Amino acid sequence: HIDLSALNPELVQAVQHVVIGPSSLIVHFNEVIGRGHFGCVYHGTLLDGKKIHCAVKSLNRITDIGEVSQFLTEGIIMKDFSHPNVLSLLGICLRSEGSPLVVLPYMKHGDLRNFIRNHNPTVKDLIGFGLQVAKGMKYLASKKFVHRDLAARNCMLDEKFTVKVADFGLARVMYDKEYYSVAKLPVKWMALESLQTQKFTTKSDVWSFGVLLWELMTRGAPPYPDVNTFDITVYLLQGRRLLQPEYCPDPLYEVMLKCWHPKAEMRPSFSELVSRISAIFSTFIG
Ligand SMILES: COc1cc2c(Oc3ccc(NC(=O)C4(C(=O)Nc5ccc(F)cc5)CC4)cc3F)ccnc2cc1OCCCN1CCOCC1
Repeated sequence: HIDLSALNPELVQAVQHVVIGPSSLIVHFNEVIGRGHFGCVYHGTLLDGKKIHCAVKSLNRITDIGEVSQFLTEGIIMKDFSHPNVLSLLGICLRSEGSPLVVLPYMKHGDLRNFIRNHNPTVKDLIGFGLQVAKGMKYLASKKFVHRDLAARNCMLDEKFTVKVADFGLARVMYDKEYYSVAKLPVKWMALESLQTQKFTTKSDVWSFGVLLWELMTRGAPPYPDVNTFDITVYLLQGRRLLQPEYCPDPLYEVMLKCWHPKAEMRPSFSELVSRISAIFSTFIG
């Protein structure tokens, strides 16, 4: 029962250009994919009559203008992302009654963190996943887009094992709650300057990317498990970094240390990371 007239008109216009008519979408409400504090994800079918399997993102409540606007804004930020390693938007379904729905292509293997924690990807496969993230990030950084929450939990994996960089945003699943701490920030993925200023850049996405490579090489271990969330800045400032994983090649560990350079301006670009990781990947048989 949303009132579009009370929302930002430029936002509503943007939503209308990617609109999905309520009749083209079948939402299977009994087929829940995920549940969170602010939103839920269901299986869906989008209709030449060809059926497209999709994921349908909804808000739990439609009473707050700020939450509704943020929800639509999240969907709109995605509309022009067109890259094999970035999650795309199928459209937004505005209904007469209930939450607007953000429609995403269905990702067979779910999120990358759950995938690597579950299958037996080789070390080359895991490095390949990192290279795919770096390509998706090289594309976003070229559009001057700052992610702010790069982590394996925000990367999706389709049926061809193609990694799609994404952000659950308001559809954040309840199991992910421990990784965010008081605004709720993903402190164990954040760069030192961002922990101190709460300001984000492509260079702070690079720090997060190094943490994501560590997640990959450990097959989804939680980073800094013995550090209290509010003490991470003190821990890092003692002169510490995540340790080299057993199956992490030395050149890949060196790349991680470069991603965590204390000076943001000295961290490698995503363009350099794609180049460096392509080379390391190529050394493995498969
Ligand atoms: C939780 O499980 C799943 C969630 C899925 C899904 O969820 C979302 C992901 C991202 C967004 N993002 C968004 O809503 C937004 C976004 O992504 N923006 C954005 C931001 C930055 C960027 F670079 C790109 C995109 C906020 C708009 C929204 C979603 F609803 C979308 C598609 N397929 C999914 C499949 C899932 O499991 C499949 C079943 C897996 N099983 C296999 C067998 O056993 C294991 C489990």
